[PDB]
Amino acid sequence: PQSDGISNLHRIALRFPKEGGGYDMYRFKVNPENYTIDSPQRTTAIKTKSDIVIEDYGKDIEVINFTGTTGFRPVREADGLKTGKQKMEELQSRVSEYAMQGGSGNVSGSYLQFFNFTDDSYYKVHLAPQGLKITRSKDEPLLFRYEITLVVIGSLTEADRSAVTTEEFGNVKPNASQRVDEGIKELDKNARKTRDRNNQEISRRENTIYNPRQSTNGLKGNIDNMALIIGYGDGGVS
Amino acid sequence: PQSDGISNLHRIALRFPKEGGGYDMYRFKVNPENYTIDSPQRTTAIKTKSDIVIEDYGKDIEVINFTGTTGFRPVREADGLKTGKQKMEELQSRVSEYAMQGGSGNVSGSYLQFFNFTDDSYYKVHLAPQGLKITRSKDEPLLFRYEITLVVIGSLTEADRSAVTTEEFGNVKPNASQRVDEGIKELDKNARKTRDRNNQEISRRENTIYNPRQSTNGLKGNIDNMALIIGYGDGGVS
Amino acid sequence: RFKKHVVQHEETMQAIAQRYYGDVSYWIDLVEHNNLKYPYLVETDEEKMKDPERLASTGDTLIIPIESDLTDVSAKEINSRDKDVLVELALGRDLNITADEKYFNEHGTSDNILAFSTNGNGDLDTVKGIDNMKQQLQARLLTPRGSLMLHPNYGSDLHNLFGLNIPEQATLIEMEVLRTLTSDNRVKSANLIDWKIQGNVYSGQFSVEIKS
Amino acid sequence: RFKKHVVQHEETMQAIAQRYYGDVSYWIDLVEHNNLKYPYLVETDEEKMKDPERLASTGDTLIIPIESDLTDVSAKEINSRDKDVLVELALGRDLNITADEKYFNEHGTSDNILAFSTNGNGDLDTVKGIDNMKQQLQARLLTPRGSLMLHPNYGSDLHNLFGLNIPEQATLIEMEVLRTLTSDNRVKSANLIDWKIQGNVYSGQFSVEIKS
Amino acid sequence: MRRIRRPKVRIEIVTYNGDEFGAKLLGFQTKNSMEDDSSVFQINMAGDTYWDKL
Repeated sequence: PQSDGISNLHRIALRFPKEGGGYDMYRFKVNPENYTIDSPQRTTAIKTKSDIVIEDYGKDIEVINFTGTTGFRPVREADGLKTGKQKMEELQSRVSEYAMQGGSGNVSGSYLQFFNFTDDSYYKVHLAPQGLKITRSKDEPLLFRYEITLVVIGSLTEADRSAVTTEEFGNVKPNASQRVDEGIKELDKNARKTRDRNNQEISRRENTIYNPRQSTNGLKGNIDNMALIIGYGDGGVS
Repeated sequence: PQSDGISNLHRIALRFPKEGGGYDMYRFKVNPENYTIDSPQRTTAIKTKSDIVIEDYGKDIEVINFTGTTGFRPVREADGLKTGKQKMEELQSRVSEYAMQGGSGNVSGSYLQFFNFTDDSYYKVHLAPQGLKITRSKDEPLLFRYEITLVVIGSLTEADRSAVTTEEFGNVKPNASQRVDEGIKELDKNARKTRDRNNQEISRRENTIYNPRQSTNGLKGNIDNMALIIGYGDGGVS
Repeated sequence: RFKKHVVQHEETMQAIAQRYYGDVSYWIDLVEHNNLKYPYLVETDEEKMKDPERLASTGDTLIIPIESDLTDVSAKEINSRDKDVLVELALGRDLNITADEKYFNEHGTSDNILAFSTNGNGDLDTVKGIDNMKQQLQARLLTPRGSLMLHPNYGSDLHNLFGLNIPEQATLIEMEVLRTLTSDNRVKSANLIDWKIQGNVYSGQFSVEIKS
Repeated sequence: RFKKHVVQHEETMQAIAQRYYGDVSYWIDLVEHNNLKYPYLVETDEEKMKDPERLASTGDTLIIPIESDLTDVSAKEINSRDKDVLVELALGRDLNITADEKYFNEHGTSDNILAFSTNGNGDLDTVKGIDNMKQQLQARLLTPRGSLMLHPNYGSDLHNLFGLNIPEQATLIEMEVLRTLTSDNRVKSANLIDWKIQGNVYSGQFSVEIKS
Repeated sequence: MRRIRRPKVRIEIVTYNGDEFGAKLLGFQTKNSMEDDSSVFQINMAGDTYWDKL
């Protein structure tokens, strides 16, 4: 939304991760003075004698940077009456909780959700290397200005890398190999030595998603158990 | 054409590649505010102890950069009624999709096509490493601004370099080589061993595009094809 | 994996391999996948009536492997005989537990809601194909994030997102649903096409791109 | 490849070699390339009557090699055969399929257009040199890009381009014509001279730099 | 007056065509020296084509 044709725009909001489970959010009472989004490309162009070679390697980090202030008037809140100074102090404390115990200790959240209701865009962001920058100036005796840069981990609509489920059709665990190893553990020293010798003998004369349906990947695994339990040689083969 | 009192203005259009082949046609509804084109040269200057030496290697990769703002007021579209914010978002999504799919070194299809209709000129272009930088400052709150930078691959009048159909007169795929190789595959190991011996003997006795007509390059292919239909020694020669 | 296709009026089997895989040379291996006798594609159906299972004619479906599985002999053998059973196997097979479809849509984010059912005779009901994929998305959405006894971080916080129906809560719900739907690798993307409010009732719909 | 020359009044034989190679001394090779006797050029045309093939005069045409093929005996031999027909070795000979330019120009992009035909009697019509080049641009451009049953990316996208009659679309038609025509090595380059949009008729005319 | 120079490198290969190989040239080195018992040269090629397989 904006102020045009549609009803009143919604300010920009920031969602942080609660230590104790759940989530806490932060909405800006005053929209930022500047809002820049850099979306470079990782591509290099090098001309040869009589041709041009273009190579590309994907999308570059989309860097988000914006500058805003806090109003001097108070305004209603979800709990309490917080003025601009308290608002900016809470922002500082939140950033410091996300940054100071990030490399040390542990933070529950792995990332930050950045909501642009005004621009109708969403992304998952992490603190940039430039980081937060607060400054107060002569010609703003009562106000407080903030400058933050961010790097986009990715689109918020997609799911987390660690929370992805593969196809995983059929059995995933080869139980044949598991029981082969379990049975080999009980074998005597001579049995294991003979299995090594047999393996060498077969080896030196060669050249001259587990599912038994619609696949042949788990072939030798079933043979290994059957050869151990039945007994091809003193130990087995393969 | 530009507005010159003889024809009405004609605005720029981008023709992006479509996933299933064919192309989009993104045309700007307000033309750029700044438009810059660079033409760097690969000339180098080295200063010798008694003279200056001027050396050139030819034209270098051109750069196209331009900046503008999407209009505010709603404007009818060739298949809709789209506002400036929807147009800017469509642009961002095209560029995101083009950039992200290039993760295999380089797209096998087209590069971007850049119809600079205002002054008569046409180019094939690729996203520069500056990328699509989008910003919206305090001034002009309801107007978006976009900054694009592009590198020129070549004129759109000229088809792709590797795709050009060469002359290919005569026969590029001679049958003589093929049937020679089939013969030699069909020969017995002793036959090939003797052929190797005869080749080595000939080499000892050294000292002490294809067309069957008006060409000598394929002479050996006709001779190599012989010495197998006729028993010139137990195996062919050369 | 594979792409679907249909026989067009007087299209030759050479023409298909060339258009999809580039080189015409590949048609030879491509006929074994569709298990075709020599008249590989033939225009007339009364000519398909000669020996129906070993031919294709105008209007019939065809199977088109990806190029990596083109040369696999196992893919050849499986695609030869399974034919339409491809999609079912490729989307997989599972027990059907949408017994009370009218009912589970009255108490979601509450437990005890799904149950086995019976179809056919003397056998528990099973679901396959796209229906299976829907059912699985449905169950994944209606399950809380840490409630299955193994492999937790499965499910959603939909039971936690109940709030004052202001739009930020609605974007939050949108994002959770999209995350939940995009968790399965089989699905490519999701995207919202509508969100809509009726006082204390949310309503909206999502389009999901399922791989061919 | 080569260049043509026309003999001028009292033209000094050595002046040709100098004028196109800078040094004088390559005239021994040039006159061997053109199978001349010692009287390399002569003022009087009656003298040519005696040995026409081995004696040139004012206004006659000579063949100038490029520098790299100057000393190649085989090029000297071939260049002694194809005298003022050498163009045929670069552009080539092919079968005529343009039986009537009054026919296909009124039917345009379609199946079932062109056909082999016979000029004279008994000998099948072979169309050669510049006239081969006419055909090999025309028959190429009328074919749609996907069409041909080997080596795809033949043809053009021209059949797609019957959109709205507005100026941008006309430039798109120019672009596909330019792209299609510069796709064959026998032409150096192409560019548009003029275009004319009637109420539903596109008309435009293009230059092409055929080689030689 | 200052001299003008326009270098134009060619490459020919004998066992892919040589003229296409020469087109993707970018730079080369040619260490030749009578002091040591070995002459060695290096060529830098662009990454447009997979040269490892060719």
